Amino acid sequence: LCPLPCVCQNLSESLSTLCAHRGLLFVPPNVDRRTVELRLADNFIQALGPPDFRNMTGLVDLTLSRNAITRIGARSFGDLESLRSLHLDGNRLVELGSSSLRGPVNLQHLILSGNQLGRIAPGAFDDFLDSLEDLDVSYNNLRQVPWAGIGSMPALHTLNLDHNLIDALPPGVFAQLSQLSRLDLTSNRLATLAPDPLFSVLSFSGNPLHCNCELLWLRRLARPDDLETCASPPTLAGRYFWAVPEGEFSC
Amino acid sequence: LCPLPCVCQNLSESLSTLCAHRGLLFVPPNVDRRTVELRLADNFIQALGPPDFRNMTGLVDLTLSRNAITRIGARSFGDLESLRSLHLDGNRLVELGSSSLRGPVNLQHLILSGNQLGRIAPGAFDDFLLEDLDVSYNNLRQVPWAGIGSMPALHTLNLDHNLIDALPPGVFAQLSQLSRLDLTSNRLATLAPDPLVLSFSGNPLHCNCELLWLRRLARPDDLETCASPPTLAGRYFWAVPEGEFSCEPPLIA
Ligand SMILES: *[C@@H]1O[C@H](CO)[C@@H](O)[C@H](O)[C@H]1NC(C)=O
Repeated sequence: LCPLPCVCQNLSESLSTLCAHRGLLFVPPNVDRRTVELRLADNFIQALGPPDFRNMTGLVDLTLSRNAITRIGARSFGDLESLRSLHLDGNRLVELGSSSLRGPVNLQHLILSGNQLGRIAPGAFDDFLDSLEDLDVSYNNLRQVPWAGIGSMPALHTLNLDHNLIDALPPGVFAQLSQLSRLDLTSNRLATLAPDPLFSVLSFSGNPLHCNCELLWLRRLARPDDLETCASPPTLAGRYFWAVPEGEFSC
Repeated sequence: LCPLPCVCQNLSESLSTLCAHRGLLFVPPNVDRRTVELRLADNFIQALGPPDFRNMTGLVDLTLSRNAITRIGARSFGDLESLRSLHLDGNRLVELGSSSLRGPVNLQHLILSGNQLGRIAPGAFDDFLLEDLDVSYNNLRQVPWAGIGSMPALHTLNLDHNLIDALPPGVFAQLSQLSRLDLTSNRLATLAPDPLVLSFSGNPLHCNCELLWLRRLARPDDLETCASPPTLAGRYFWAVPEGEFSCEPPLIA
């Protein structure tokens, strides 16, 4: 029912197995399959596979933050049909495959920040497309985000793409995102941007902005100074984006 | 001389140029060369080169924490002779070269944690052979032991949260002042008893006769776990009785 290092709190017909900061080397196999909240954060589990979370139908909240997971097997979360939140932050993941995130069909929160993700498959989020309300891919090495998947989530209200290496933002990626309230693009490799609407919150500070005529539409907006800086042309290098007059954006 | 976004505090002939959280894309070139404390943390500077810190003789404290440094040029800190502390944590450094950490001759503290360091040159630290060396939270499989073993003043070595699988027999031999050694969350399966505070939790310990010496020590339970043999897998290292650490001769040359 409860693994030796773990503590189980039985709420009104609801199981919560807490194994946080207990020095685990791998997910314990003696966890009850009736558990709803599985907390495995601050451990040292390096590998996830199919038998770790097999037959767990009613698992709602699974947190695996600040671990040492370098590899996630094909269909590790395959039986997690009720999974509404999945935390995989502060890990060593480099590539996310199509089979890795298969399973949580009603997933609403996906935290994948603080890893070393360089490539994510285009069909990785295909099983949790409609449901996904929050997508966090902060602090990774991402050059290209899977825009086809991220653009097919009608319920997404938060997308954290900050602290990555994204050099291009296409024009069809912002289309069809009605509930999008937050889009963080801080600390990336973006030099140019294309006129995008729905300006209610977009952050783009710490980007190598090319302050010329192509970036004059953005300079005309009523937005706060988030300390955005010009990296090129050399005359504008070092100067704040919101402090340089509109007449100095020449070609 | 003070750069437009930076604030300079002159406290009794002590220049403190603070540029933290200013959204800088690169180290400003209008910084006074007489500065002693240069704070450039929480900035978005991605590249360091030799003209960024040239002619700064009296620079003692240089902090570049939580930035986006992916590359450090050859002899970037070349003229920082007085540099006693260098913070380069929370960055994107993957490989440290021999010429990269050249310059600070009297360096006493070196923080290189939170990066993605996979390889470090053997002669990178050859200029300051240091009191504190931090290489935590990186992807290090092998650290420069020949360099780390040639620092007679080293009192702290943080190797935790890396991928170190082996610890050589004669490295800490020349380390007399070593008081702290963090080895938490690594790939270490076996340890050798070579003394003269050590943490080793979160390692894939092979709990047999080879680690029985460690089990006999009067140490607190830092939640160390056995990964092998299969009978001891999952159980705590400090909870398994000493009689259960059995083995067969290793038969090696
Ligand atoms: C200001 O700093 C300079 C050295 O850069 C020093 O000569 C001067 O005395 C300092 N001013 C005060 C009031 O301490």
